[PDB]
Amino acid sequence: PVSIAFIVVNEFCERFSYYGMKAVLTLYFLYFLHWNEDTSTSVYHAFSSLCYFTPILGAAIADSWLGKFKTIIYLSLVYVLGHVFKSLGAIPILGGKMLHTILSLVGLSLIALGTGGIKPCVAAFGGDQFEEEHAEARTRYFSVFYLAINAGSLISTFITPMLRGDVKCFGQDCYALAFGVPGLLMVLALVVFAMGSKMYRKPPPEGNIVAQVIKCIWFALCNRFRNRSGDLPKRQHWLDWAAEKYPKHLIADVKALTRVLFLYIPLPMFWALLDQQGSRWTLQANKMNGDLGFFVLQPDQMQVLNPFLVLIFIPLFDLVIYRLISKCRINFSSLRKMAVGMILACLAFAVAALVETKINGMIHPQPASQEIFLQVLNLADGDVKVTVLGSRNNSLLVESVSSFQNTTHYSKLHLEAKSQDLHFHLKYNSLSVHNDHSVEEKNCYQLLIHQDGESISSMLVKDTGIKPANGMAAIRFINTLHKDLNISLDTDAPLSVGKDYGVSAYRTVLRGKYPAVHCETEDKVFSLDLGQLDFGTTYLFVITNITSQGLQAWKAEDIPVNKLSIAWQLPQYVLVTAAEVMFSVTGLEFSYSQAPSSMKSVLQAAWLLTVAVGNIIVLVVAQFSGLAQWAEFVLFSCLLLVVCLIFSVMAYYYVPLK
Amino acid sequence: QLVESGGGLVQPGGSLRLLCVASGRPFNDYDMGWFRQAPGKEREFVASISWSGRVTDYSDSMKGRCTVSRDNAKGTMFLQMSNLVPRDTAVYYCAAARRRWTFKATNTEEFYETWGQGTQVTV
Repeated sequence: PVSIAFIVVNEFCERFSYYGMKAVLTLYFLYFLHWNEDTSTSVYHAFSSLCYFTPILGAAIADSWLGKFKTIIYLSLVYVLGHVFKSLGAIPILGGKMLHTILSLVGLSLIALGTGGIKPCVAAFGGDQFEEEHAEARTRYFSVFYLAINAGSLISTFITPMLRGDVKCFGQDCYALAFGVPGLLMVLALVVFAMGSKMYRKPPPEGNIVAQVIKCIWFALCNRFRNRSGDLPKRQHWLDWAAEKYPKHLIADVKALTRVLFLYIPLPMFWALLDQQGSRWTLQANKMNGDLGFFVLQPDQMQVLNPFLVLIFIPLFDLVIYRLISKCRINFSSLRKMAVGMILACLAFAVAALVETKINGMIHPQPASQEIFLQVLNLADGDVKVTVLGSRNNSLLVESVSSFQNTTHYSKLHLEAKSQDLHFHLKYNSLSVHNDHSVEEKNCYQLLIHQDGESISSMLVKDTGIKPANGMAAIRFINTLHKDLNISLDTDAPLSVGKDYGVSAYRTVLRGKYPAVHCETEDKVFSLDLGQLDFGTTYLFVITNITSQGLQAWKAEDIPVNKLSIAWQLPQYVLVTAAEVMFSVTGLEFSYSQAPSSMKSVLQAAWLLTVAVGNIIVLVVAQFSGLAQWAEFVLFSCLLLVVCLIFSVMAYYYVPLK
Repeated sequence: QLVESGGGLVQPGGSLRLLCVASGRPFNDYDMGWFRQAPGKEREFVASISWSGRVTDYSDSMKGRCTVSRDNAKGTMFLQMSNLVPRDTAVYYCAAARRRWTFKATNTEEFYETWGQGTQVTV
């Protein structure tokens, strides 16, 4: 099957372009055409839905007229024209707001019409290259096909950010290249495909199949209807008397098509349920540690791990696990495989629910007897030497704290009595300063090292362990200015602070990233880069107005001990990607290998419409969201399980094509 | 609808926060934008925040730094300039537009329908 060489490098290079032009599409709509947000999201979703529903207009026009490999060429040409009318509609010089809109919309329309009709037909054509005697090697071809698709997706994710940023196309931000590169690579794929015209095994279409199928099914739904008569409406099956016409060599084919269609009924719900992890799992990742000690991993980037697992399990599965199954009588009939894929998907969402139930158990470390939690913050310009001691210079704590930084650690200062007037030993700039802050046991305390001109002093702050509500954090502030401030993170209440090292009161603000907060003093208004604020974490911010560096806020955090890392989410990624690989590849092969020779691509159309109806269900359901995450995952697991049982029962009775 | 406005004089290098409340209808259903008008013959788009505040866009100038935000509760929108200079002494207008399906640009004096009075921020 050497001629499949120019079938996989084409799918790679066109999925690459499609995923590249999808990611930048929303940014282009919002920031170039300057469209309203609801209009932009609406048109983007409409374009995706059109991409998903058009495969019928490709499969029918392949298996009825014009054949295929003459639909691939003559439809990828329209696809190229669509990319041209897109990249031409991003030119910022000629025309404005009417040309730029007309070309863009025509480009979306033609690109959708191309992709939805290249996607099924290319896989069907790749299948046809093989011989029925070599029925086994087709499975590896479809595995390689899916590998190429997800490799394209992966490379698009890694390389599209390097296109839409800081280029000049003509006097403004550069979106033509962000569209030109996908178009250029796709038209360079249309030339690698056409090179194989001397190599393929082009099957001529056998007849006006979709016309024949529709006419046959209509006549079928006419014979049983014997209103005031009848003795043999349609006996032993529901087509067997749609056979007085339409010779039987076709009636078997339409029977097979109907049986596979009846089998594919439950699947769209599964596609919707599996889809609802691209965003909700990211919300899960937002609420957990991610530094990893090697590379601080942003929660958004976690997504790219999904295609990577496909690239690492496809050659793992198809070359290890499937053979290891074949060691004995275990008979995967390419339907048990899809059922077990469904089962692993359900197990994956159950594991996600378990992870949720574990995350909501964060508590910051409570104190037992003779235990106070301390956390020293330094603001002296140089470096300071921190020591805490007892009655007689008796060891309680030694620690060298550096200059301006943040801090998240602490230390379990083993106190000694009901209350110990702590002797602090701070040494800085070769100075000896010792003050006493009487403290109560089993609490949390913080120090501020501040520049008292030549010398320094220690300020003690006692935290009251007011925990914040679920999925939300609490903050308090320390002021170092000469005037009282007002830092209103929240909507209604203007939080206030005090001058000359004052203390604020705890405020409970929504978790997230706060880049700038209103801060009005007696005279001046400004803002500060508070940055990220994880939930279940008590933050303390010190506001400084140092002469050299201006207004900057020095972080100081509490911490939940049992904060699970960004790991422990790979297991649910592993179990969902195993489901995806065991399901998609097997579905492609099953659709191709259980289809009559005259309609080899309408089954691919049925599979793609399954995915499309799944997307439509995703769209309709996603708006009706009012449930907690853990309950959401347990419901998505129970529903997926019942769908799996429905599919298993409806597959145990599916007679195979022969 | 019936929008309002609050803000004032500045030092040559200070900053401000502009406030705009909705006085007669649910502020959630309103796309929102900021305009200026120098004491000349212009009407410059300044910044724009979309419904739910999820998408924000700033003009090419966006003097120093600007940040728009909105809380659909209490129905108010916040503009925060950073580096006001002796330019942009203008009459900053606050503009609103209902959530329709239109292809009109979000950064023009055409999409917004009901801009109210404006402050007289000087520098």
